[PDB]
Formats: sequence, structure tokens, C-alpha cells
Amino acid sequence: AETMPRQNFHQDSEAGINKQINMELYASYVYQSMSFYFDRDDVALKGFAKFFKESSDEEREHAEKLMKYQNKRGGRIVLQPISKPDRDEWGSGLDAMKAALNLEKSVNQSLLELHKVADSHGDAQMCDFLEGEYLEEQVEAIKDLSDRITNLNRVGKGLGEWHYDQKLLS
Amino acid sequence: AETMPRQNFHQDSEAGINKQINMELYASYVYQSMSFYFDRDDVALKGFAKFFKESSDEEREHAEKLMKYQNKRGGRIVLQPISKPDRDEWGSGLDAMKAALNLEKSVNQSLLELHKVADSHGDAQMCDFLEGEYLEEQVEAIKDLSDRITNLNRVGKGLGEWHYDQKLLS
Amino acid sequence: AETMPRQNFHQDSEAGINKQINMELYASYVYQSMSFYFDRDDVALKGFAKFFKESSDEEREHAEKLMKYQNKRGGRIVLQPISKPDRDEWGSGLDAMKAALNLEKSVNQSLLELHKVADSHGDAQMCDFLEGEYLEEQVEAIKDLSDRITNLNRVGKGLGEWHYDQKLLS
Amino acid sequence: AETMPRQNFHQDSEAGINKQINMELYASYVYQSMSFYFDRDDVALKGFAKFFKESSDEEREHAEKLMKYQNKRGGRIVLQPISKPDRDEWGSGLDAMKAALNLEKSVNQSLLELHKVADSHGDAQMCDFLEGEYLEEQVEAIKDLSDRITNLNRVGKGLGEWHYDQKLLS
Amino acid sequence: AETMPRQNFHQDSEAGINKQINMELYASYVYQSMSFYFDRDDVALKGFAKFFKESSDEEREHAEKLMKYQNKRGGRIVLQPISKPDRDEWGSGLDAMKAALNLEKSVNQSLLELHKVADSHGDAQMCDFLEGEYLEEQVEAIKDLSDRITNLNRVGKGLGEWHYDQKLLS
Amino acid sequence: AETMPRQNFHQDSEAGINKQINMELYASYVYQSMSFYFDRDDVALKGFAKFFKESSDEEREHAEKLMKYQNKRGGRIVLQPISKPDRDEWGSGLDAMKAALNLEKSVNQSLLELHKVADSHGDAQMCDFLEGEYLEEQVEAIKDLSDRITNLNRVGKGLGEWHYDQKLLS
Ligand SMILES: [Fe+2]
Ligand SMILES: [Fe+2]
Ligand SMILES: [Fe+3]
Ligand SMILES: [Fe+3]
Ligand SMILES: [Fe+3]
Ligand SMILES: [Fe+3]
Ligand SMILES: [Fe+3]
Ligand SMILES: [Fe+3]
Ligand SMILES: [Fe+3]
Ligand SMILES: [Fe+3]
Ligand SMILES: [Fe+3]
Ligand SMILES: [Fe+3]
Ligand SMILES: [Fe+3]
Ligand SMILES: [Fe+3]
Repeated sequence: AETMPRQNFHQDSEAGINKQINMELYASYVYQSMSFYFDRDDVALKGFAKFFKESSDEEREHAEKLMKYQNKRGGRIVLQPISKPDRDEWGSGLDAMKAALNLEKSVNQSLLELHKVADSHGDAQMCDFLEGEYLEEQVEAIKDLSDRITNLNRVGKGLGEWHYDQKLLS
Repeated sequence: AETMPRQNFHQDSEAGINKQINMELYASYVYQSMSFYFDRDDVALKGFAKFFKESSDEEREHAEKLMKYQNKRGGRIVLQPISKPDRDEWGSGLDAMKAALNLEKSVNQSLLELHKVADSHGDAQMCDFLEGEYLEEQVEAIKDLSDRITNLNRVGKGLGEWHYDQKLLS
Repeated sequence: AETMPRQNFHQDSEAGINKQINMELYASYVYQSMSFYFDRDDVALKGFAKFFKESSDEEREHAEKLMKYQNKRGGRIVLQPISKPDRDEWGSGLDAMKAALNLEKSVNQSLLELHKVADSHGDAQMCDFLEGEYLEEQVEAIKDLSDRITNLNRVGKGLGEWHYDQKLLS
Repeated sequence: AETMPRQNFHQDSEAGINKQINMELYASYVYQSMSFYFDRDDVALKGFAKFFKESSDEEREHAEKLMKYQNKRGGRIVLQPISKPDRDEWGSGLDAMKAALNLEKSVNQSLLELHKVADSHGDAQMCDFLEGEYLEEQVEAIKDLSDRITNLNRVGKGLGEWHYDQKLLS
Repeated sequence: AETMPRQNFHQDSEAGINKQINMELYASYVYQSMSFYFDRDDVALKGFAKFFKESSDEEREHAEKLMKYQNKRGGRIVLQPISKPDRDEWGSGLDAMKAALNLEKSVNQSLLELHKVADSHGDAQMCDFLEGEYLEEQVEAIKDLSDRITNLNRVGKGLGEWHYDQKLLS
Repeated sequence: AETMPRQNFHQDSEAGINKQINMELYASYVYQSMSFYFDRDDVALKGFAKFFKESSDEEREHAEKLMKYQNKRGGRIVLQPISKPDRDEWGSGLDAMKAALNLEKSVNQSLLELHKVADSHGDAQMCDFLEGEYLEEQVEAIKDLSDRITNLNRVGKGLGEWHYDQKLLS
């Protein structure tokens, strides 16, 4: 019945990992949409384009790391459609950053619930895996985006947004 | 209003590039599934894992190139769900290559359709874009996969698949 | 006789190549004028100066590539007066970018026209020459100018124009 | 029935590729004959020897490119005898250049008709392969040889031919 | 009324600078026409091609120097059409050199009269700018071209012209 | 007259050199065919591909050395059609090696024949030329192909052929 490697890895944890993989892929797709939106001729903010392209890349990397963890523990990857983002268009650099903060907080709460599932089944290894690989970077990300929101509000619309975008690129 | 850059770019073409983007994303997700299946403990062919990870990355890059093209011509990117692959498990290395060939032929026919759409609207720049970025690569990939199928049948299962896999990795 | 090299090169294509040479020379002269205007003591925007100087050079380079193409195909270069630009003065940096976009779109239409002539006469080589040498760089330029216009509107007049110009220079 | 890679590749195009491969071989052979003739003791023009040696190699390379193309699209190479050249001796340097121009014009017309065959069957990839790999080179070569005829008539026989030949070697 | 930098800069001198800019452009265009003519398949003198290409660039550079001068003194650039050359074809290498000598002599007389205009208005800085930037180069070029006419008559037609041309390229 | 360089070079030797040139060209074309066949999608043996491509080149190189020898001795090169190969398809790698051995032994007999002609006419220089340039490399090649046949029989069909081909490539 069990896969060869499998040890102290609960079915509830396995299912949860699969759900987290879909969420991280979803987040990647939201950031992809935002990145390409920022390169529209009528938006044209190359720093935001670049910032969200990297964020898309990172989210996909997170998903791929969970995929490999699943396999390593002897679980089985089950993929689901990657739902399209809620929006086609993402407003101002400030609007988009706020949107990113909300997305990262959603991702974080899912990871925190994932850790809770690990605790529940006394999976000490999975707890550590989640702390080291995701929780630490989530808190860093969330602070980073928050600082960006405060600055985007500080600089204002127009020239301020342009100058913040040039600093992103730099 | 029309977008500021837009010139000689038909709505038919715009819509068809959006469908092509989805399709390339779908192909990327198929290859991602295959790549991760090949690293299961009970499959464990790292060359196939590598080969399909690279193919997933290439398909995604094709999607992104189309996304930028859309923007450059002044059309608007419209994203749809990326549907999950047909299967969760992909058989032998031979089986998976056969599956890859059928996927790439489906992708090629879509690109040739895309070209015809550009032809239909006398979009000389788009024809060139598709010829140079996609059509040449696709013929090469199709031939490559075909060569791999012949060899996977030549070597047979067991040690043959194993040795073929090692040569993939190297 | 026909010239020694002449093969599958229609008189209609030959005349049209000559018309396009004149137009690319015209475009070069417009951008020369712009470039110089931006160095007036009462305008003094060195980045705009540099940007339109590069534009003038590229247009002249296009004209020269067409001259050489004419000769290569066994056609005969026929030069016409290079008409003075539409203006002596070119307004703000935003104004000048909008003027450039209009120019580049008129040039692109002329190039697409030229490709049409090549199609009509079943001149495969000429089509390819136009596609690879002019059509791709035209769509890039039109997107680039469009992005600039968005950003010049974004930053506004005064300090914004100043800061935009510095970044052109960088 | 079909080869595994075969897609959008017409029988007519396949047969015509095979005819073109024979023609490129035949041109290689003509140039080989000319090259060797120019190293006869009673001819002794090493520049002409080297020039036609290079041309022979290029033609063979063209044929071999078409051979790999055939295979890549899933067509089947079919080789025919390579007929001997119409002459055993090729006259003056000027005579040989005129003879080369005619050959290259015959080859170019064949490539133009091959492009038309691809057009007829809506084979966009084949069209691009011919344009990029053969048609551009052919117009270049036809111009080059025409310039050489002009200069060989300019310099005249005897010392002129000797000097022209040294410049070829240089 | 006056531009901010304007000091000791007469209206007459300003208008005359604008006339000189047109003349330098017109000379550039003549040399461009000659350069391209020499790369016709039925002319085919690459040394002459290169030589007149260089001369075309220098003349354009002269014009652009006068444009920046105008601006620097606080005058206003006024551009006129650049008339097409009096010929479409320029004969032998010797014919073209004779034609270049006449052109350069016409240009030099114009520069000498421009210097007189500066003299007339006691513009010491303008005098020095013309002497150092234009008059010295012109006497050098007039000597150079005269030496070339002498040698082109020396070597004679046919092989002589061919050898002269190679030496130009060298 | 006899040609200027001609000394101790019999008509019989001259004709035979021409026959050998044709045969070496024939052998080159056979190995070209083989080389290309091994790149078919349904054959796909890149090592065999590479090995017969080198063989084709070496045979052509032999042919060219004989052409130059003909000329050097004051003989006159007479070219004949290069007959198409015996097959269009060349079976397994073992099959193709056995076909090559037969070819090489037929070529060697022709070369030994040629040396005999040189002996008959007491042409010491020609004998040496044949010995040092062809006979030694023929005996090496025939041993090399024989070793390959033994090993292709040793390894068997399927995986063995595959592994042999990889080592050809290495
Ligand atoms: Fe192309
Ligand atoms: Fe010896
Ligand atoms: Fe994440
Ligand atoms: Fe995250
Ligand atoms: Fe793709
Ligand atoms: Fe693809
Ligand atoms: Fe242009
Ligand atoms: Fe342009
Ligand atoms: Fe060729
Ligand atoms: Fe060719
Ligand atoms: Fe000048
Ligand atoms: Fe001057
Ligand atoms: Fe041989
Ligand atoms: Fe041999």
C-alpha cells in the first residue's frame, strides 16, 4: 500500500501540500499578469514589470519546491487547474502593490495552516521544512511590500510613481 | 480607443495570440507534471526529469514571448485558466515521449493556424515573428522527439531505458 | 538590356524602393532638426538631443541599406530632393515624441506597402529583406515611442520633463 | 503511412527538395571542374582556383543543408546521378565567371520555384527555411559575380587577368 | 528680442550660416550618390565607393558642426530642402574626381564668403571658427583631389583605373 | 604537343587516374547517402551519422588529391557522371558496416590495379604517390571496419547497437 520512502507522513499533510502547490502556482500567475500589464504601452513602468516578473518566478519556484518535497516524502503530486487572476488590469503601481500584499498574506495564512497540519500529525520534519523554506521568506516579503506601499503613498501619483519605478529598476 | 502603437494588427490575430498563450502555458504544465512524475521514488529517471523540466521551461518562455508580442503590437493580454493535464502519471519514458510528440504536433498545428490568421490579414510582421520564433523551433523539437522515440524502442525496457536516461542526463 | 544581376525584380518594386529611400532620408532630416532644436539654449534638453540624434542616424542607415539593396538586385538608384521638415521648432519633449510616433507610423505604413508590392510581384527575397531589416525594428520603435509618450504624460511638465530627459541621457 | 514527424509537408515539396539537392550537387561538381582547370599548368590562375574551390564547397554545403531539411520534416532523401559538367575546359577567367553567373541564375530560379511550391502548399516553415538559408545568399552571389565580370572586362586580358587573379587570392 | 547667449552675432552671419548648412548637406548628398553609383554591378569600383562614402560622411559632419555653431551663438537653425544632385550617374573614376574637385571649390568659395561676412561684422570668434574648422580642411581636400586627378590621368583607363581603385581601398 | 610538365607519364596511367577519381567520388556519394540515412527519424543513430560523414569527406579528399596529381604530372582531368549509390536505405549499423567493407575492398583493388599500371609503365614516382597517399590508409580503414563488424555482431541488435553508436560519437 504505502510508497517505499513513506514514514510519519499523514494523508492530511499530503493533500494539504497538493493544495498549497496549486495556490503557489496561482500566485505565480497573478504576478505574471501584473508583470505583463506593467509593460503595456499605456502603463509602461519597467521597474514594476521587473519586480512582478521576479515575484512570479519566485512563486513558481515555491510551487516546484513543494512538488519535490511531496515526492521526497513518498506522497503523490495531484495537480489542479490554475485559475486565471481576478483582474485583467491592475491599476497604479500603488494599487498593484496593495493587491500583492493581500495575495502574500493569503499565501502566508495557507502556509501557517500547512504548518498547523504538520504539527497536528507530529511531523517534525515537515514543520522544519516549512519554517525554513517558506515562513521566513513570507515575513520578509510582506515587510518589503508594506514598505513599498508606504513609499508609493509618500511619493504620490505622476512623477513620484515614475521615480519610484526607476528605483525599482535600479 | 485603439491603442497608441496599434497598426495593421487585426482583432482575429489578437484573439488568436491570446488562445496560443494559453496553449503554451498548458503545454508547460503538462511537461511540469511529466518532469515531477519522473522523480517519484518508484519511477526515478532523472534524465527524463531534466529533459521534461527543460521542456516545461521552454514552453513557458514561448508563452511569455507571445505575451510581450501582444503588448508590443498594442493588443491586450487576456489570460484563461491553465487546465490541468489529462493524467497524473505518464508511464514509461517511451510512453511519455510519445505523449510529448502528440502535444508538440498539437502545438505546431495551432502555430501554423496562427500563421494562417496573420496571412489572412496581411500581417507581414506577425508572419515573420511566428516563423522565426516558433515554427523553426517546433520542426526541430518534433524531429528530436521522434529520434528519441525510435531510440527508446531500439533500447527496450529495463536496462535500455536506464542507459537512455543516463545519456539524457549527460 | 536588363542589368546583369536582375532576376525576379519588378520595375514596380524598383520604383517603390526608390520612393522608400527618399522617405527614410526625409525621416532622418526630421530627426536631425529635432535633435538640434533640443540643443537650443532656450530648450536645453540634452537627452532628447541625444535620442533624436540616434534616430536620425538610424533612419539614414535604413535609407542606405535600401540603396545598397537596389543595386544588389540590379535596380537603379534614383534620388529626389529631401524635403525640409514640417516644422522649424518642435515644442516640448512630449510634443516631439508624439510627432515622432506619427512619423514612424507613416514610415511603417510605407514599409508595409512596400512589402505588399513585393507580394504582388511574388518577390520572396524582397519580402524577407523587408521583414527582417525594417518591419521588426519598426514595431519595436513604435512600442518604445509609445512607452515614452505615456511616461512624459505621467511625469508632467517642468521638473518631470527634466528628470525624464536625464534618464534618456543615462 | 506517414513518417512520425511529418506535418504540413506536401509530397510535391518533398519531391522538389530532392530535385534541388541534385541541382546543388551538380553545381558543386561544375565548380570543382572549374577550380581544377584553373590549376592546370597551361592555365595557372591560383586565385580563380581558390575562388571556385570555395564555391564548390558552398554548393555542396547547400545540398547537405537540404538533405538534413528533408529528414527533419520527415521526407525521404532520394539521390540521382550527379551529371558531369557540360565542359571539360572553361576558357578565360572572364569566360568562367560568365559561366558561373548563368549557373547561379539557374540555381536561383530553381530556388524561387521551390519557394513557390512551398507557397502553393501553405508551408510557411519551408518558405522561411528557403528565404533565410538560400535566397539571400543567392542574390549576394549573383551581385558578387556580376561585379567580377565588370572588372574582368575592365582589366582586360594578359596582365589585367593576372592582377585580378592575385587580388582574388589576396 | 535677442536670444540669451547672443552677443556680437549679426543677422547677416546667422542667415549665411543657414545657407552654408544647406550647401554642406547638398555636398553630402552628391557624395552619397557618387558612392552608391560606384557599387553598381556595371561600375564596381569599391575603392571609389569607399572614398566617396567617407566624403559624404565628412560633409554631413561639417553641416552638423555649423548647426551646433548656430545654436551656440544664439542663432536659429533654418533648414531648406536638400536638392537632389545634378546627375544620377557619374562616369569614370576620373570623371567623378573632377566633379568632386568642382564641388569642393564651390564649397570653399562659399566658406571664404562666409568668412568675409564675419569680417564685415567684426565677428572675430566666427572667423576663427571657420578658419580652424573648415578652411584648413578645404585646402587639404582640394590638394588631395587634384593629386588624384593627376594620377587617374597618369594610369589611364581599364587596368589603370582598377589599380588606382585598389589603392584607394588599401 | 605534350603538356609542358609531362615526363615519364603514360596515357594508360593518365586514363586510369581519371577512372580512380570517378570511383573515389562514387564512394564519397555512397557514404554521404549512408550518413544522411542514419539521421532519419526512424533510424536515429548519430554516431553512425558522424562516422559516415567523415568517411564521405575522406573519399572526396582522395578524389581531389588525384585531381591535383593528374594536373601536376601534366595529365588532363576528365570527369564522368557520379552514379547514384546502389541503395536508398542502408539497414542496421552492422549492415551498413558490411556494405562499407565491401566498398573499401573494391576501392582498394582499384588502387592496387592503379599501382600495377604505374609499375607496367615504370612510373616510380606514381607508385610512391599511390603507396604513401592511398594504399596505407586503405589497409588501415579495412582493418578498422573489420573490427567494427566484429563488435557490432558482438553487441547484437537493440541496446547493443545503441551503445556502439554512442561510443562512435565519443
Ligand atoms: Fe524571415
Ligand atoms: Fe615510400
Ligand atoms: Fe510563494
Ligand atoms: Fe510567497
Ligand atoms: Fe511552445
Ligand atoms: Fe512548443
Ligand atoms: Fe527608417
Ligand atoms: Fe524607421
Ligand atoms: Fe547553392
Ligand atoms: Fe543554392
Ligand atoms: Fe564640407
Ligand atoms: Fe566644408
Ligand atoms: Fe578513397
Ligand atoms: Fe578510400
